[PDB]
Amino acid sequence: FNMQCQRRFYEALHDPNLNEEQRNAKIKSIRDDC
Amino acid sequence: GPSVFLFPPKPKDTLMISRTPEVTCVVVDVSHEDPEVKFNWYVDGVEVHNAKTKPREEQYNSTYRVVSVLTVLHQDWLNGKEYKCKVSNKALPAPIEKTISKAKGQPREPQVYTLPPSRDELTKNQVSLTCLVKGFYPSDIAVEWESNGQPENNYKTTPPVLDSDGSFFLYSKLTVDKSRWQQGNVFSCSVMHEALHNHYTQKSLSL
Ligand SMILES: *[C@@H]1O[C@H](CO[C@H]2O[C@@H](C)[C@@H](O)[C@@H](O)[C@@H]2O)[C@@H](O[C@@H]2O[C@H](CO)[C@@H](O[C@@H]3O[C@H](CO[C@H]4O[C@H](CO)[C@@H](O)[C@H](O)[C@@H]4O[C@@H]4O[C@H](CO)[C@@H](O[C@@H]5O[C@H](CO)[C@H](O)[C@H](O)[C@H]5O)[C@H](O)[C@H]4NC(C)=O)[C@@H](O)[C@H](O[C@H]4O[C@H](CO)[C@@H](O)[C@H](O)[C@@H]4O[C@@H]4O[C@H](CO)[C@@H](O[C@@H]5O[C@H](CO)[C@H](O)[C@H](O)[C@H]5O)[C@H](O)[C@H]4NC(C)=O)[C@@H]3O)[C@H](O)[C@H]2NC(C)=O)[C@H](O)[C@H]1NC(C)=O
Repeated sequence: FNMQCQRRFYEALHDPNLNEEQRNAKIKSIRDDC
Repeated sequence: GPSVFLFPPKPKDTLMISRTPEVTCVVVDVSHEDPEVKFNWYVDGVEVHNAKTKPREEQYNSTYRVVSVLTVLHQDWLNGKEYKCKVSNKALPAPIEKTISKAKGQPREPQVYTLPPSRDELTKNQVSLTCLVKGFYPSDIAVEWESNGQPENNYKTTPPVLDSDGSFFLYSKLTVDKSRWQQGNVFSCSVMHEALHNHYTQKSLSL
């Protein structure tokens, strides 16, 4: 698997500066473009 | 009439963004007489509509087995959302509702330890490479092995075992030709768990 993508996923999942909608948005973008 | 069994995603599927975790609602004992099976799905009580029913298949005992698969977001499962599968059929006094979600409790980080074969095992042509993973919670975890960057597949992993402190442990045993080990080849035990940074860690083992 692409570790870069996994790192970004984990970072967005735990970023305390995001609310549920933004977390979901960021994870989805990470999911589709890599 | 029919019975319902609700299954969670595989631990690896909710941890790796490359995977697509699914929850599966299985209905058995659906009769020829009353074959209509309706599914309703809710996440924390809010109905969802991305569920897809797979082709049903009649069983050796002359009943229908019907399955609805619901893809879920990795974050929702990990963050404890409740998945409810509602099954409606005419042979039921009422719809059957089954609910599932990740186990509750603070997650605990797995400690990963690789152990070489016992000298006593060198009399054989195959040796055992051991990966002990302990102190983790929830019990949901995935373990794999590789070498040189490729997947060593001749391994078996024990189911998680509840330890005396409420965490879990397990052992994964990779079996390889003794020569490969004696030649200095490096092997790696990969562990994926919610309580690990990046949900991933690797520990090497070599002579
Ligand atoms: C007719 O016919 C049919 C068919 O059959 C078949 O088989 C064979 C043998 C023969 O028979 C032939 O015919 C054919 O072939 C039938 O059906 C059946 O039915 C039954 C009933 O009766 C059922 O059973 C059940 O099972 C389960 C399990 O399952 C699983 O496994 C198996 C084996 O192993 C298989 O087979 C199946 O299929 C399954 O599998 C699975 O699947 C899933 C889904 O698909 C999957 O997942 C998925 O995957 C994918 C991939 O692929 C992805 O990953 C996704 O994501 C996912 O999701 C998986 O993987 C798989 N796995 C494997 C391993 O394979 C079980 O579980 C159950 O059990 C239960 O119940 C019972 C009763 O009934 C009991 O006894 C037991 O004990 C249990 O119980 C339970 O318990 C619990 C506890 O533990 C509880 O809960 C709890 O609570 C508590 C409180 O206190 C807490 O909370 C906790 O936490 C919890 O947990 C509960 O409640 C309970 N439950 C109840 C209900 O009660 C059962 O056993 C089966 O399944 C079927 N089969 C099929 C095939 O389907 C019928 O029956 C007939 N009929 C007549 C009339 O005869």
